[PDB]
Amino acid sequence: LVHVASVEKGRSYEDFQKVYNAIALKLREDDEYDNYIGYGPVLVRLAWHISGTWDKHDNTGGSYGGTYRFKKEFNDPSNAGLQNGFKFLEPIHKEFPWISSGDLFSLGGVTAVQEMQGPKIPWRCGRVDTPEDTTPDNGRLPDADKDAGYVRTFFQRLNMNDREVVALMGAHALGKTHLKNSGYEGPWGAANNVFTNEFYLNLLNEDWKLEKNDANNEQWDSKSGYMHLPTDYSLIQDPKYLSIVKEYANDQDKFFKDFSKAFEKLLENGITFPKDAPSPFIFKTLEEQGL
Ligand code: HEM
Repeated sequence: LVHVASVEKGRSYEDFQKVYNAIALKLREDDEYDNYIGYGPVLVRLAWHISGTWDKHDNTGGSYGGTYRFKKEFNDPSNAGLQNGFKFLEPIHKEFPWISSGDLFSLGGVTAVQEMQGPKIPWRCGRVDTPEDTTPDNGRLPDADKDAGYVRTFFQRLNMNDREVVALMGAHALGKTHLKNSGYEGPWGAANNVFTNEFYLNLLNEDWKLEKNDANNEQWDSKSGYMHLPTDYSLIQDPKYLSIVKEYANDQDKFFKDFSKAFEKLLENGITFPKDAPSPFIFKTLEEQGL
């Protein structure tokens, strides 16, 4: 498969800045979701899940085709709880009917990170909705109950290296696990809707205990009331992952720079951009526009 980026007809930077503004204004407004965490966290998880289906070997899956819109992908067990991010974005799609689903679902993740005080993420437009029979089969997204060798091998299918995996996993300072969605329960840290390097600091500084939860799964619980998954804990059990965790724990700007590069790569995998295509857009925040 080749998937060529095609700009929605007649749209410029200012049109996309309006879809960003509408998502950011509705984040501000619906601040009560999930005990006042807000929709920022589930929106960056939706953007990583519609992107994480990509297979570098045959170019199937990934964000291009917007296939989460179809029943097979939408009802994937690994996607449980993302229906709330969908429902949030749906009024926005009725208001800007011209934007493709992949461009909307992926820009939601970009808007969420930047409005949570994260780094600026360059974003490119051009994904095109593809038909229901291009929807990927369930089972391409990663299990939580596994080790650093599984993690390295999984992210090789999206050709992410070590540094990109550790930077990307830093998004697990956001939001929380919910028993009914994934069989895991608890927050990651204290500031769960502001983007910081907290994930790395907690993994290196907390006294973690392995315990079973009410779903019979194991997780790593700390005295402070925070939790982490076996796959997160992996990043300090592996010596190559561990020196990068340390690096981000000591330098949040280096972490913001590397997360920005790796998250844009994740969102752009499987997509070919012609060089007549516009440069990646850097969107201004509500606060930068005085709105
Ligand atoms: C091996 C990798 C990963 C695994 C196994 C994994 C697994 C999970 C699980 C089990 C949850 C909790 C879902 C729930 O109950 O609601 C979760 C939440 C989350 N994950 Fe990951 N994750 C991985 C990678 C990533 C990456 C690369 C990103 C983003 C760049 C990400 C972003 C998030 C976010 C923001 C949440 C919080 C969602 C919320 O608060 O509702 N994850 N992840």
